[PDB]
Amino acid sequence: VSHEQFRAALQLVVDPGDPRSYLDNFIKIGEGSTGIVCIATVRSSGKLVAVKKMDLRKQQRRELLFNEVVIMRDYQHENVVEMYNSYLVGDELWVVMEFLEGGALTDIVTHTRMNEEQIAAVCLAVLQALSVLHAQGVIHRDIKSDSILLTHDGRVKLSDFGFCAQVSKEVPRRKSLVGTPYWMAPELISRLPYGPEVDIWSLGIMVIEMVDGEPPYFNEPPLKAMKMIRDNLPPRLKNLHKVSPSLKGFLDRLLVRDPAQRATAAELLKHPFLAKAGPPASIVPLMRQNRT
Repeated sequence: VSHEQFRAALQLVVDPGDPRSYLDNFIKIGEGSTGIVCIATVRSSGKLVAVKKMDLRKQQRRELLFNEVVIMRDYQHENVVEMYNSYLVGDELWVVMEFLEGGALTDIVTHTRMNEEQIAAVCLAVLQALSVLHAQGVIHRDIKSDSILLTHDGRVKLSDFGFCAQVSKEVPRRKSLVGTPYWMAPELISRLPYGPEVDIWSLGIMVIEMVDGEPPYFNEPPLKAMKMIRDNLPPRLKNLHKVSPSLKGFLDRLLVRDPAQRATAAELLKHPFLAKAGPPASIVPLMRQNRT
């Protein structure tokens, strides 16, 4: 209620036409938040682009599809996947965007071990994106290894803005239950109003992902993991013995239950731990095509 009505809304917002008129060879390479992602070949050049396809009928909250368009229009950044154009094809929204051929951090985190130079590099890049986005009222809301993307030469970009929302003077806090269970901030699961701090919490879980290979309570059912995140002290690393004190001190500024006491992305940009961050080249060996 109502599908055709909602197609009309997106039509006014999107670029006219159908990108199949310039793209060949759609190959599905995945599926995240809200739809599937394909590679396509630009017919004129042989260049590769990505196309996020999102079926209108398959969305829990169709209105959030507009967040895609809102970020395309207002928030360009080096560590944010650039989106180029959007179209309404049948009952799907297509967003032609930058192709991150290095894939998602999740493939790295599950298959190899990251050293701290590489963990810091990823953290630095994400925090660069975040502090700019946060400075402008934007909260990503689904930070985790799947939402972090890589170029072939190891550069790091935030993707997957389907769950994002804005804050400001008039609406300083959000109330929606959005994200992926295991990465969700305790205040967000608590249904208390929240702000950009939830993104910093989710980064903490991602640091855990980076050291342990998984987020905490990953074994548990989603709802049980959420309760445990809500009700207990911050979750610990399985491999605490393996981290430098520098890292532990950093991670302790992220996984703070009191959102007011939690570090902001701007504060964190100055934390000593990031001194260890290496060039995007340091991430390169981790990728599937390079590791053996």
